[PDB]
Amino acid sequence: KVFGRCELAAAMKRHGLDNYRGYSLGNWVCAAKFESNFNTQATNRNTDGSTDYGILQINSRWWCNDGRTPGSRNLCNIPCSALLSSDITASVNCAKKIVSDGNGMNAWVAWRNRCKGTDVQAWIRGCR
Ligand SMILES: [Cl-]
Ligand code: NA
Repeated sequence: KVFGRCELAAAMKRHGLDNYRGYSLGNWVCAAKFESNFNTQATNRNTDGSTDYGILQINSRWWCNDGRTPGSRNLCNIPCSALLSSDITASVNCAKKIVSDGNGMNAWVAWRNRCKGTDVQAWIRGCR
């Protein structure tokens, strides 16, 4: 599923992401823009052999099990494939755990380099 900008904002808000760990909805929509271009089916392999999965590109190195990342953990206790569903519930639940892990949204390198400190409210501008 390729979400619309305000469609995804509304889905994140309904799953309790807005203001979560103090990160406004625009921060989450911006992160998803640059991680997945709003595509729930996005996957990208990392140089170390782990893979990032879904709307928020959650890494198999720590958070989901894809069965092919040696030495990884599954701290969200989910198959990585469940992070590719059109329903974003699993991705939100796991992102809440990631963003609580200590470094906030800096866990998302694309958030740090492309959203952090910018006018993230623009990402939810015009959304109902
Ligand atoms: Cl923080
Ligand atoms: Na893993």
